[PDB]
Amino acid sequence: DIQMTQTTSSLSASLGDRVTISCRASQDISNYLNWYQQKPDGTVKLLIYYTSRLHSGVPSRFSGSGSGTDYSLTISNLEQEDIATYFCQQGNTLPRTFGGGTKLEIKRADAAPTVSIFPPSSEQLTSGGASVVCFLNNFYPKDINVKWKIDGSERQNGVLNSWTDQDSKDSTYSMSSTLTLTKDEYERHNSYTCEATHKTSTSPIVKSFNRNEC
Amino acid sequence: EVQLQQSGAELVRAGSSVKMSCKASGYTFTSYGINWVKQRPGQGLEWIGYINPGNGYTKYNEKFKGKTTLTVDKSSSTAYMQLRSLTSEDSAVYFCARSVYYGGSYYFDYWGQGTTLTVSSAKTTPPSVYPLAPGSNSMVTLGCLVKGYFPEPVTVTWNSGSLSSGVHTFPAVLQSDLYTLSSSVTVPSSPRPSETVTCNVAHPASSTKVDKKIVPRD
Repeated sequence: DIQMTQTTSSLSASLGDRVTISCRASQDISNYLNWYQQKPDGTVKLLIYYTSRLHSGVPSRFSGSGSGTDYSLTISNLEQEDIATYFCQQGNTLPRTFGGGTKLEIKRADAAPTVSIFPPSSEQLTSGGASVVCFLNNFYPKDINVKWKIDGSERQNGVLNSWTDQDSKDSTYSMSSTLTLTKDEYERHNSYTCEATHKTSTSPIVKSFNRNEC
Repeated sequence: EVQLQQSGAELVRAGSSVKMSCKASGYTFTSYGINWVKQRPGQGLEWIGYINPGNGYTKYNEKFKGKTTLTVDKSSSTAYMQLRSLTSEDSAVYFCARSVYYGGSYYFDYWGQGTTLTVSSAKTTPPSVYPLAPGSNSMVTLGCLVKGYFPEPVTVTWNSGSLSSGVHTFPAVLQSDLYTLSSSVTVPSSPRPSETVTCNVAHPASSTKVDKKIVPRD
């Protein structure tokens, strides 16, 4: 049908800034675009309609333009409540399609994660399970790549990650990583490594332990 | 004030079917169309389809038709959506919204709180709280592993809440058809193991509450 593309998943800015998210149509919408705002608590509102330009009860800082294939929402002066996810939507041709959405996020100095490893707990091992966990706390920006190593190599299976939204006091992200094995498998190997690669340096932050040394 | 309250969240075995509610108030229910958008954590809002309450006329988006059926109740001014032959693919949050005209084409000006749908065959089952302690320098990080529980949610606090800052409770993730989550608290080294640092995980569905203490060693 009519694709809807927002080149940017996440957009950074500071309060007081003039923020512009963009949205591109696979074809000519002849000005039938609308803007939706979804706040973290999941609720969605209507900010603008009809090729942008049109409001609803929304504050003046909210502006909007475009035509044909390109269109964009501008928030002339960013305010805390404006931190949400914005989707665009072409109401020209059936079916009605949306845009991946552009989540804003506060700008913070680069930080670098605090990497921590943890061996399986006795209480778990006696169950016959064995999970090695790894926390990469309070880092920014939000892109980070973690890599597991069992006895100097491999390991992709059993690795389940979780990521937290941006913090509200400071604006850092955090990440949980768990590698699940079987007490037997776990016991067949010695060193386990959790390698955190972040743009904050070239050298991966490496934290690990050896069962033999426990 | 135009309002639209949707149904509570739902838990349903796949293959099955469900009918969720969207009740309007504060306006002529018959005068505007109802839409249904679906949202899966993998971002993006899909367009299920539209229904005009007055004529009962409907319009689906080919990818949703057949499994989906949009019906109203002009009497109690309340729109419905019935999803059939469910799968794990349509576990998401479903929104209903009001459609207005304005020159040339419609837009959605009012949404609902949405209803969360979860398609699982699991049944209420307590978690297994596992203490995360360092191995055998100013600040030290501990943790607690909550694994094997169903359904959501779980409440984790440290020392019954006395440790607010420096905590991190990651979203859950789907293990072998069961949930798992982790939480980390950071405290000066003077606090532990000098003092007690404990995690309190609460899993309502099973009416559970477990305090797991973080002791040194393994």
